Amino acid sequence: SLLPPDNEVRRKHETLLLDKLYDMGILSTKAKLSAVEHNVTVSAFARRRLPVVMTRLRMAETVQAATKLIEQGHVRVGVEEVRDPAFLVTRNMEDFVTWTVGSKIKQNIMKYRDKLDDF
Amino acid sequence: ADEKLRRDEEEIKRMWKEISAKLDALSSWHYKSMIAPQEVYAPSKDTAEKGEVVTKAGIPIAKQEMSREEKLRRRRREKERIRKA
Amino acid sequence: VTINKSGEWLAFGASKLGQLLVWEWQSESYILKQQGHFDAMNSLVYSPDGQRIVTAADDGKIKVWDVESGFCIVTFTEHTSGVTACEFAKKGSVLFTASLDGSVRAWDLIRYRNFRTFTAPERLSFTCMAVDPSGEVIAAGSIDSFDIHIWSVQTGQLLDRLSGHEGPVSSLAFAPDGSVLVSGSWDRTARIWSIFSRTQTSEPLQLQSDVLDVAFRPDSKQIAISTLDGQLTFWSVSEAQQVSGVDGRRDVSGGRRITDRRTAANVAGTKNFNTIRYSMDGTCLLAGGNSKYICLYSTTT
Amino acid sequence: APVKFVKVTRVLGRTGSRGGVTQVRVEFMDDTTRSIIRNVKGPVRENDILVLLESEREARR
Amino acid sequence: AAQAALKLVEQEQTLENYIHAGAYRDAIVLALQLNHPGRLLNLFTNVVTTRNPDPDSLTGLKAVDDVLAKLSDEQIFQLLLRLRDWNTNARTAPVAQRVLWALFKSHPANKLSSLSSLNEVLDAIKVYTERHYKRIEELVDESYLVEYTLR
Amino acid sequence: MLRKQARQRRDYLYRRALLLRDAEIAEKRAKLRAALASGKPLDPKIANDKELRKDFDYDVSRDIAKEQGEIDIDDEYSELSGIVDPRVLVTTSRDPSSRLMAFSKEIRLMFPTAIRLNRGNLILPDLVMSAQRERLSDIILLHEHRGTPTAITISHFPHGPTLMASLHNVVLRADITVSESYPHLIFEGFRTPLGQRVVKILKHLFPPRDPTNNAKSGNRVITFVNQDDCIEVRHHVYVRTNYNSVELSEVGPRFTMRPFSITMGTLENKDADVEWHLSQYTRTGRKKNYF
Amino acid sequence: MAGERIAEALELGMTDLNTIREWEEARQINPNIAPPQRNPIFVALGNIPAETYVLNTLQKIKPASLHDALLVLPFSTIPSLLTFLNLFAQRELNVPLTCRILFFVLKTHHKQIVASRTMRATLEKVRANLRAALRRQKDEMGFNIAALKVVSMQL
RNA sequence: UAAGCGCAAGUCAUCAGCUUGCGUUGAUUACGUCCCUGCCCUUUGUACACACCGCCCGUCGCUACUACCGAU
RNA sequence: AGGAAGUA
Repeated sequence: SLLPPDNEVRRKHETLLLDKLYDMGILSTKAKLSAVEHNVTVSAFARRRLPVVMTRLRMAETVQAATKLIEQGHVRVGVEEVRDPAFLVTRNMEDFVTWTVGSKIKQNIMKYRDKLDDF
Repeated sequence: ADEKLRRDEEEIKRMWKEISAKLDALSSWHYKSMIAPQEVYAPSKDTAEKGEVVTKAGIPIAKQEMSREEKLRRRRREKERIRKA
Repeated sequence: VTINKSGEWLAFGASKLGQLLVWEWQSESYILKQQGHFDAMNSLVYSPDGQRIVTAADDGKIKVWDVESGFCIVTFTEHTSGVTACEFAKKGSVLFTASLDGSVRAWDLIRYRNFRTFTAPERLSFTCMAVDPSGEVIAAGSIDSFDIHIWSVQTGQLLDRLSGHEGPVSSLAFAPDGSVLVSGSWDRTARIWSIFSRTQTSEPLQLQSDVLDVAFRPDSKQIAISTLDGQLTFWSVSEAQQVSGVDGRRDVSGGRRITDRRTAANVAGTKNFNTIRYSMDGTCLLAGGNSKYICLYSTTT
Repeated sequence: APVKFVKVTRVLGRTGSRGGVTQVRVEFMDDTTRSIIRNVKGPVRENDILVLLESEREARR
Repeated sequence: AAQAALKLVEQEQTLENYIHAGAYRDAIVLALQLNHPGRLLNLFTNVVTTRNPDPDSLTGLKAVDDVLAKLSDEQIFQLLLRLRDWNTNARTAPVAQRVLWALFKSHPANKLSSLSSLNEVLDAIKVYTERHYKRIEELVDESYLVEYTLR
Repeated sequence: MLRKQARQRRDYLYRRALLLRDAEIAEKRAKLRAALASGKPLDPKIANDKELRKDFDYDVSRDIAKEQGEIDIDDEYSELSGIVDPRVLVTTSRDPSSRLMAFSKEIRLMFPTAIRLNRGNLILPDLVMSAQRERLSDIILLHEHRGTPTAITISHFPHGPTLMASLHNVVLRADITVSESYPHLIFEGFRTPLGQRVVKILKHLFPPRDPTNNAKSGNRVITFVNQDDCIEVRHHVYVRTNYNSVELSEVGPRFTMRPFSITMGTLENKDADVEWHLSQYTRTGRKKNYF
Repeated sequence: MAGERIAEALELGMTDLNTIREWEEARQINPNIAPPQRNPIFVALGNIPAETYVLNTLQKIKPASLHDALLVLPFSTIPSLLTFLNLFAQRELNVPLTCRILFFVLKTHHKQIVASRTMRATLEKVRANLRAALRRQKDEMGFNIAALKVVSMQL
């Protein structure tokens, strides 16, 4: 924003900064550079971490329960069993996060819902 | 001055390569000898300084040889390229 | 630094990267300057001659290793940011590779420079790649999109993008006949793509879990998939029908990394095969995952 | 009219004319050398044994 | 130069009837004079697609070999210009390597390396001739199929 | 997949809500810039808003791009505006008639990249799941009364605005084969922003055009024109017989269409927010064209 | 219809070779008046040989569907094709073409060719003309690449 | 998918002389080819190889120069 | 100014 505001390197690095940081997941709209001026924040990074984003997806009840579950290794992001509690989850990888394969938690979910299958 | 505008633009491009690499690393990459003969020499209009013309066959064929009919057909062929392009 | 008995060759090892080099100190020249990969590899293949293996990594380079003599003969650096896949055609002239840069680069290996770098219209990051054996058709597939992109080599454009899957397609393979593409996706499904005739048709293979890998029998009548249980299964291709299957979950368990507070035989995450191949006869399979054991099965028994 | 069994090697792509009639390349079965091309109605593939009557037919469309 | 224009009209009126005639030597010479060369390529293609090949010759017909030996400096190097222009085409490469072969057999490596843009000329001839040579070598190794098809 | 398109619905509606939150700071910012440039009168609340000056200097250039017309408006269309070729299905009601399948035949025959499915017995979340997985970028539905059709429902994907419209004055193909080139869209009388939304959901329904010689190349025209919020479409084929004359011909279905609904969200979203509906049974609803 | 084109052109060239071998025997008998009475499709192109007629109508077919029209060829008219590849390899009329389509025709028809006898005699003939043609042209081009090497080293 | 079968609803336009959902049972026969009827596009481009083609054609127009036929 | 023609 210190460039003269008709410039093309401004009008392209605005869209790449905003689209990069939005599709990352830290911003929440990609139409305001003032949102980077006071809305990018280490709390926004930290809420883009993995136990908070699965608390928000309601994979657990609290960040302590979800953190304990992802240090015991029940989760995966995509295809790989993630055991890092600081694993930053991006906005489209907030869809491919679920329980791992032979999960006692997942048998408790299907067991609660009265639809499990030992096959 | 344009030296200040372009020095600022190159410093901002350096900043965006460093920062954009660090962002893709935080997301763990979930973001968005020689030469051919036709590149040594290929026969064309810039290669022929002629009263002839290098054809699409690569062969120079001269207008003085060309009769009424063949100059006629090359007019209608290049005008076919104008009606397409 | 070590130094020759003659005094004519100097040898230098830089320990952070690979970086071994031998240096003639009076005829100032690199008799050797070689380097490994400073990041994890992602793919290897062989030339159909069988004399050189090519491998790609997350370092960004795709490099060409000679089986004899133990050196890399080429290192291609024109991708950035990690190279996922790597393949040849029938011919062994052209090295088709794919990367998270968003691009499938089609290298000319006799001239050591690329024909054609394809990419997708919207920006992607391709994680899987399969070229037709008569190498005039490219298929690639990503995690960001979950359609499958097909380019044409003898034209240069994009021939199609193909539908059908409810998840990121995670293994692509053409048949060595070259009549059938096969997609294996995280919609827990596989897919027979019959492109080349007048009916670009599909034929799904409802599986039990997320498809990790797909490999062809070198005669195209049978195909194997790795799926995320840890189980391999074997399918007829002409009349699409499962013929066999292994549950290899216990066979692959290379157990207890550190930062495992779980025991070695309870970690789900070392109990699946990332990659499978058949042998050139068509009798044994290689199978291997995020683990310690490479697992060599058979097909008939 | 003796019956001569016969099989198929090639399927003759760009030739076949007048409808669904597939014209096909035919390798004889008892003497496994003599190969004529025949006209076949219906769905036919490679490695597909065809039964033909009198083999004095050399015609096409 | 109106009389020179009448000389051009007159010698063109000779060369058309000369190609109508069965002789080719003074159409090679009179076409290296008239400098319109697509029919010069038609003359070398005619002379190598003659029915009569004799003797143990360089191009086919007898006079053409030593009219290439009795051709001059700018005429021969200008012919090297149009043989780097005819060597590129793969349809007229076999009718340019043969008269190019007569040229390299006749003149030595000092007449041909005599000066009058020579480097990239014979470089371009070199690379295109190497391309078509690799093609016909692969054709030879496919002709051993016929060698096998006997027994 | 389903988690992807659900989170894309939710994130899209959230960003649209942030547009409605930033409308007043956008108009206030535009008066700040235009009163910097033009002349000295400026409102003292605008001159006194101290966050507006900083967020101004960070956010000038995108409003410059709007006034210049550079950037594209966030929408259910402009993600893939004119690059992708929109595949569009057509289907009917459950047990269609002879006249209804013939009408389906001629309206898939109207759009070029329009496939036609037999209905059969296909549960409608399997229509949106089927077109959701094989990326039919628009489906249109058909409804009859006794074969003579009475409604269409265009509805496109992943979550785009469906339009529900009744159907009047329908003449089919008469006694006697129609070309399929990329057609010529004209739209007459869409003066309002609702007219701009229905004109956008009709003009991204057809295959786009390479912009070089669209003015002359092509012989097929498709004409939408509204009198009294009841749009028209005819289908004509034309040969331009001079440089100043043209000969048209009616080629297909003589068509008029009364839209009664514009619902954001797809064909299954019978709970999602409409943007428009016919206000019959209000008392001054029959005196307005667009709303 | 392209396989019909090379079928009927192959037959017209075959009867053309029949008329010039009858006339060639008769002019080996005497210089008496012996009318060859050639075909009024050959005389419209100008008393051409069957080599350039059948060669040009094999160059009309575009070489994607060359193996299609070539692959519909029946075993009845395979031998006349081998006769004209004997002539094309004799007088050297586009030897990558007669190599290429020769090797398609044998590469399909091995067991009929290796089971026959007469086309192994004419196959011996086209072996001789083919090997002499590729041999000669290969030797010319090798001499030219050597000569271009010596001149380019000479500068 | 075609075809049979009932059930439910009546959602501001349309629809009870019916409309629209919903389940139940569920095949034969093509799934190849452009030969017939057509429709679209090639012979210009769009990046580059190892490979391959080898100058598509007819009828008027627009201009530029050269020289005429008949008035003034 | 018109009429008819050539070449590029």
